Amino acid sequence: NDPSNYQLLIKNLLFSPVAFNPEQEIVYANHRRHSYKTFHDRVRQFANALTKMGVKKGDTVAVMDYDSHRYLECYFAIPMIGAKLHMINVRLSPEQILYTIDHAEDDIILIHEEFLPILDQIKGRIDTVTRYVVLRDDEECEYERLLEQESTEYNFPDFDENTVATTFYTTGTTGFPKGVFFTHRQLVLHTMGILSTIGTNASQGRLHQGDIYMPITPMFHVHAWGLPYMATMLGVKQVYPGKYVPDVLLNLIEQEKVTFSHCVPTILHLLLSSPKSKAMDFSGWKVVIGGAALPKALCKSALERDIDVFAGYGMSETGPILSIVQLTPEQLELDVDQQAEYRSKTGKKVALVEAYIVDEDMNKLPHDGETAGEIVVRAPWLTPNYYKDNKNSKALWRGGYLHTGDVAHIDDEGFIKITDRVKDMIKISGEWVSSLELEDILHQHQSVSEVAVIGMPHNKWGEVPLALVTLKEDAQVTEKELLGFAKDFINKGILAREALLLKVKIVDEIAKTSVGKVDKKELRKLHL
Amino acid sequence: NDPSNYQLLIKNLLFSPVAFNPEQEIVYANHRRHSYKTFHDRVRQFANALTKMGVKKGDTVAVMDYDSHRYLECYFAIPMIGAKLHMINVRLSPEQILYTIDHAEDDIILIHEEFLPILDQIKGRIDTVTRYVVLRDDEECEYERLLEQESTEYNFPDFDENTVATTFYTTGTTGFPKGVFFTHRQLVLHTMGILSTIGTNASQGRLHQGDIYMPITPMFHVHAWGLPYMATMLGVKQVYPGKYVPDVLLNLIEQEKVTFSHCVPTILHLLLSSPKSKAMDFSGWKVVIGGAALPKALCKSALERDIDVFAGYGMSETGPILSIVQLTPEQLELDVDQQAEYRSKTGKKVALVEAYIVDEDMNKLPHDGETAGEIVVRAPWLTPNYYKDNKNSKALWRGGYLHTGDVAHIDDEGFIKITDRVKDMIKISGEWVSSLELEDILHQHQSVSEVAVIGMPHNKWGEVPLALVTLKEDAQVTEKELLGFAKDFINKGILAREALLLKVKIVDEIAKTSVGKVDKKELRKLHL
Amino acid sequence: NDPSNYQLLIKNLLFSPVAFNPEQEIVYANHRRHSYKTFHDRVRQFANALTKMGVKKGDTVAVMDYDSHRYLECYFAIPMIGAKLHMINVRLSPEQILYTIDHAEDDIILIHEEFLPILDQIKGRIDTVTRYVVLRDDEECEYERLLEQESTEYNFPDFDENTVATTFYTTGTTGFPKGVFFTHRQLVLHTMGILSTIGTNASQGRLHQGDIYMPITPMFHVHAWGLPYMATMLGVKQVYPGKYVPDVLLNLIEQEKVTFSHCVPTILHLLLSSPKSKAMDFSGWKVVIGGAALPKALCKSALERDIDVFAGYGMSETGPILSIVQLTPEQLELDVDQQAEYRSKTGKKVALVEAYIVDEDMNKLPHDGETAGEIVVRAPWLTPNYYKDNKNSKALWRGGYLHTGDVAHIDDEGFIKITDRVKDMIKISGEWVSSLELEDILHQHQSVSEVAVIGMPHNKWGEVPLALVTLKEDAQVTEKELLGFAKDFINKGILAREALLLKVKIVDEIAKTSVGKVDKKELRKLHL
Ligand SMILES: CCCCCCCC/C=C\CCCCCCCC(=O)O
Ligand SMILES: CCCCCCCC/C=C\CCCCCCCC(=O)O
Ligand SMILES: CCCCCCCC/C=C\CCCCCCCC(=O)O
Repeated sequence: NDPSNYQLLIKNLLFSPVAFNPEQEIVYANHRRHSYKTFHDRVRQFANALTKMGVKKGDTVAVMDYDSHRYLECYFAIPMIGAKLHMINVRLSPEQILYTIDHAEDDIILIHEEFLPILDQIKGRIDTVTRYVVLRDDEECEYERLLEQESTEYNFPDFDENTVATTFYTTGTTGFPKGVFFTHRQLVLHTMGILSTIGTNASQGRLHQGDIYMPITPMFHVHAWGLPYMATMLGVKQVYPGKYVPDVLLNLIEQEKVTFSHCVPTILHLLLSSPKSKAMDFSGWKVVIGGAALPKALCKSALERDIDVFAGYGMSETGPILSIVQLTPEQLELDVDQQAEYRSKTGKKVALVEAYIVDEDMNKLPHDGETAGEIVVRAPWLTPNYYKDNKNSKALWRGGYLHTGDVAHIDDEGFIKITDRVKDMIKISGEWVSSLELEDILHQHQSVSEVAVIGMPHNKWGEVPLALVTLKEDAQVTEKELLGFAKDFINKGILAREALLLKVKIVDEIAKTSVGKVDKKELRKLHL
Repeated sequence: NDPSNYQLLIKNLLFSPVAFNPEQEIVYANHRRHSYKTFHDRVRQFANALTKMGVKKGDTVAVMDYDSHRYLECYFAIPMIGAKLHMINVRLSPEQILYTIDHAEDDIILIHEEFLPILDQIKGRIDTVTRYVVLRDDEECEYERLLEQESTEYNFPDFDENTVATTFYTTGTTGFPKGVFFTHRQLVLHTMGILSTIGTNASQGRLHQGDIYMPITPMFHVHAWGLPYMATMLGVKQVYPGKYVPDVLLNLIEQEKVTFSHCVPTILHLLLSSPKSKAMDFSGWKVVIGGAALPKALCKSALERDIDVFAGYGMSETGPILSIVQLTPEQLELDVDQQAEYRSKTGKKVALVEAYIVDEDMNKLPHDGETAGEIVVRAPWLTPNYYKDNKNSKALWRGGYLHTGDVAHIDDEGFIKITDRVKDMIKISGEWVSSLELEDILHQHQSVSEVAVIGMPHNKWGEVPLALVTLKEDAQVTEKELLGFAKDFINKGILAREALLLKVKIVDEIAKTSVGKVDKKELRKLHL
Repeated sequence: NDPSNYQLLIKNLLFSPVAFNPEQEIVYANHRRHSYKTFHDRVRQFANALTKMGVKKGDTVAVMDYDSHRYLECYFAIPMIGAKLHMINVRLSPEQILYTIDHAEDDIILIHEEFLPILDQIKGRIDTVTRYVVLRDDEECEYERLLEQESTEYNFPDFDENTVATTFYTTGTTGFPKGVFFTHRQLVLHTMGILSTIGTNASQGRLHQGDIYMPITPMFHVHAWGLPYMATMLGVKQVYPGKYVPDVLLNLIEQEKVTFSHCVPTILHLLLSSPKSKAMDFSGWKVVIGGAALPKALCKSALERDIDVFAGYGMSETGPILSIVQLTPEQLELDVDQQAEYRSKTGKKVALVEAYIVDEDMNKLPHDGETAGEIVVRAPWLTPNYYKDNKNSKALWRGGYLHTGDVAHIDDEGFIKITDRVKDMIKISGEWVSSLELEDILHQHQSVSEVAVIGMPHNKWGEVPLALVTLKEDAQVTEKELLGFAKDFINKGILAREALLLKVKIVDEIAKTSVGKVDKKELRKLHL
């Protein structure tokens, strides 16, 4: 190694941070508190313990627990040693978890006690794993016992910045989960690009060195949006809640004085509706809602409590952060409604992101605010391919750009608004129509609980619209009324307003995926 | 090139910035104003004009003018084409300028009209340069004429991120100027590391997207501390003053509402003493004084006008930025005096900087706040060596660290305070004493104008102190009185307070370098 | 390519065979007959059809049907083009079939009509396959239609002999099926090594150029033991039965005068028990029983009909053929019983096979006829590793030898007799005992239908024996009687004859794998 040749490694985020206070605190909710000095000591102890277990440079260590100090220590100790960190989506079915464990070829597994029953259905079909480390919360944690017998001194190696650091296996539509991976250089660049793009905001949505961080994202998904790295680089106080409960998170916010966090719309809705929330001070909090498509009504309800709500976009192949809503001081003067419409957009692209919209032939459509197409991006922190995949990898990076899979339009100003998914487009004859805009119109009815819209083939206009609706409790309206409910609107293309092809049907129960996302593929299977 | 393999290039700072407003302004003081859209068009036009002139990838283009929009366009167009940008220190002697021109082997030269007389002494000894482009301010600029006949469309090439981008030839003690160079990757990393480290400040010293930038640094020195790149990445309004005049800078500050700038202590003293400054509002301005050793009295005088003054450290081999003073909100409550003492320090190291202090054997002395040693650093933006140099390059990177040449001590908190230079240490017997702390003590006298302290060899205690002083107008005190003036103090090592070895001498005139820095090498030559 | 440098390719088996008669016949049972000239023409036509479909050198084509002329044409046309041939085990569960299809990344799929329902559960989760070719038997086959429109001329390419030719995904104990692959060189060497080792037999078990071949092995398992290649190299008449039915195979044997075949003990038992078999002439037939552990009583019953029965050993990682029973003329004089005992052995190793037996430390135990150990082999036709596997691949080739997984002893003469599996050994205290020898002893009882023996942990003697038995119809004997039934025998180690640790249990139904092999892993799960 040439000392004059600098490698961008994860250890430089921890030992060469923006700020470091040895008496700043790390809090595991109502369980444990220590300082940054103790946190560094524990990272070195964990490196020693891993080295004793026989974890070499190329090895893979799989982690399975909640949000805690242990996960934060794994986010650092494992990559610095040179090993790979495999975050396991504990919400997948045990068959898919077994598939990802086999595909990644883990050597050690750190599994929380509460997830032991899952392992009891899978353990007989695992070959690569040689050690199971059972994580507990009170006193009998094997992780704590392993730490306790190791020294707080360790000389972290210097290797190439292109060595892989993390993998986490997103599940999309392929049939088997696809493994995405990142390197030390990519994570370091992601932390500094996002800190530079949104830490430099004028006044509204900025993360600074006086914030108190607390994740409300599962932290095995996408590195928790890269936020633990950014928060530890800034040397801010961090609070970890463990298992998400709406009324324990509210207590943590009130008592630890959390100012910055991030979640998905469902958790935000659960928090704002909780009985204790009504008697709480929220006007210091800056939640980031980047899970999926922040609704405007939820944004309006969160704005009336004086919460800095804004949306972001990421994809789990992309770092994930690609775009963030940032409001100019001219826009910070509008009323709630216009602000709600601005804050719920996909947002403008962050530093070092290209973000074009193309058609099926990669033609780079104009940014006029109306024309829709699929977003293709280039960024310093994208996965080159899928792990152990060839054809899907080629379909991902087709034409020299990473294909996101979302259909959106971009304003002249730069604001992006995702309209639909590429696979959910209705190919009626010779035009493309979003199926998302139809679902919410049916959702506006007083006797519908959930709407899923798919497309059935039809000889002359190709695949046409078809709506599957589940009615509410003690509500019974025939499909004829529902057909006329949507016909009341105007301003649609093709035949008048697209009326005679709806063919709405009433469904007792709608198939959902393991996580809870509506499964529009098997819906096509059982309806076709 | 692999599209999935991202290269960190300068064109990504311009076309993938943090923010971009096409109607944001670039102002050349009282001469010209255009917008960011026009600025991008002019960058493409300049790329076209350079391509027509025959500037290939490896070529070098030398620039010689003041701070203007033209220099900002050269900071971008030349590196993107692939060529090298050579900034010429217009304050060196024409012999040294000729040496640097010959050493760099420039092909084109862009020289301002006012610097033409300098060229008239040098032009007969230049072989490599084939074109001279004369820059003017009113209407007959050849740069403007070259731009006017070129199209605003250009496809900038994609090359390796390790291609050299800039060189500027620092002059130290070697005898000939030494050429330092940086690459695209290093400049991109410098812009994002500094933006992340000081844009994320809580409240005090932060550069954000609502600032108005105006350099007061020569902009050929060290890339103007990297600040034009950071300011154009943030998409802020920029004001360029041209030739520094104290009362034109004040008018620019008042009228364009500048909030962020950077200079050296002499310019700040000249501004604060100007008659028009007294009737001006300064409480929105955040000058950064990182030239050399911000005095505490100047800091105190600037703090009473409510100016956010803070210091930084750089070296012209180092990017340059290495450390910045950043105050915690606990420290933003002290009175002026304690704040003056905090703001005039060298400061804490920025993100991704290592910054140890070692002895002559590279032993990494402790950080106790008292022990002094030479600072050695590792950072992503340091020159690997000197251009076309071998032995000096080896002396620079000795022991795997870049040697700065400054002697400082570091607190436990992290604050650095530079005490002296390595070459100016007095090697009295077996201990090292700073010669800087003695000079200011003599400066406190009422009849001394300037003090320079060097060291004469002496058999038993080695090199010993020796002070050369120039008296004021109509002041005549013999060296005996001056010897007793310093003896009044206490708390020094060695023989009592170091009294019998001063041997102060009175000098009519003190030799100064070309820029204006006291020349302690020839002072030794004429006194030894 | 150097013409003087010979590459061992599969096309040389077809175009440079031992013998070639253009009027020799290929028979698809009661469906089709053509000659070897037509067969060569059809191979060239299929090469043309595959080239039109866009199958390049690296592509994979997956085949799913019965034993037919189409499978024989796929055994040649696909490898010669350079593509990979993926044989799909149609007897696995559709989940495992989907896993193997995804893992192999097939481009085309040739699937028989009868296997279409299986595809109906899997098709929605397949991404790589772009064409489905439906095979039928009467007139509407898409394979026949694709052939009919292509020319019978094709120039087969010359490539490296180390290019992969076939893959078929064995399923063992890992939890997911493991993919094994072979090259052109390995298949050519396998065909010539086996032809040289058993074609040169003195009189008994020899395949010569006057035989009539007919497979009774699924032909997707292990290349049908490499026998179609050997039979087409010799240019003999070949009969393909399609779907195995006991009374259609007997008709084929009687009418086409088949002399050489190969099956597994179950099919041989089904044939010898069929009502039509009793009135048939069998004294020209040379079935090879190499499926799993030819029983001695079945061998004795097949010997009384004057059938040349002998056993072979293979493993699906090994070519497969490793050993064959070959009788010297001295041994061809013993009565049925001694001949039955000789013919049911694993046999002596074939040409170019090493075949040691080692212990757990790879110590190469002696060949005394009593000492047992695991067989480790070296041969020219073994898979280097598992496809896309690292740790299992290392466990397979541990110590420089391929580990078979079987425990056997070898006589001084050279005869091998497999006693058990490595994973099924009972680790009673400090000795290893085969669990297979116990099962047949219990099977000798008049009121037991099937016995499975596993091992339960026990503190002082480690894992101990445990027998699970299912009783016959209208038979009810308690476990106490069964315990005494086995105690009647003698000559066993450890405690007397291993009596007090049996702990036999009665089970209503025993878990079986997908193919029909007893699942001793889940039996441990539900009993432990
Ligand atoms: C101050 C900067 C810190 C905040 C950065 C913004 C947080 C990122 C929010 C938007 C990106 C959304 C990422 C999640 C999408 C992937 C889906 C998932 O893994 O759950
Ligand atoms: C918001 C960040 C922008 C401000 C960054 C701080 C500016 C840098 C000031 C301290 C570094 C001093 C660099 C000059 C030292 C080299 C000497 C020279 O070339 O003149
Ligand atoms: C004249 C030589 C032709 C006969 C060669 C002998 C045939 C091979 C018989 C013994 C090998 C058994 C191979 C099957 C074991 C693998 C299991 C399977 O795939 O079904």
